[PDB]
Amino acid sequence: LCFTNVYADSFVIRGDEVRQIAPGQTGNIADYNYKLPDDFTGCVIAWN
Amino acid sequence: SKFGAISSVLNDIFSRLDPPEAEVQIDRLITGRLQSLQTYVTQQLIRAA
Repeated sequence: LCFTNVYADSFVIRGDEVRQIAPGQTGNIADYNYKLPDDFTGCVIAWN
Repeated sequence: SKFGAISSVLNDIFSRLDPPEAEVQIDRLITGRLQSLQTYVTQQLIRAA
């Protein structure tokens, strides 16, 4: 594929808290620290 | 009519589902109601003829 632009965001969160990193989710991370668009297109990559 | 959705009340499904999951059920409801309106329009056209 081809993309007009790519943005790489990074941060450190709890292991069980990665569930909150997804479109339209609710919670501490999903609301007050990092929120993704509901129609977000991209990839989320996490590891311990 | 539920049209296969968990509930026919949109606020209910909005409250009890996340947007990713609520979208599919809202699409089902939208399709059902649009089809009902299409059928009503077709029947009205036949009656008008």
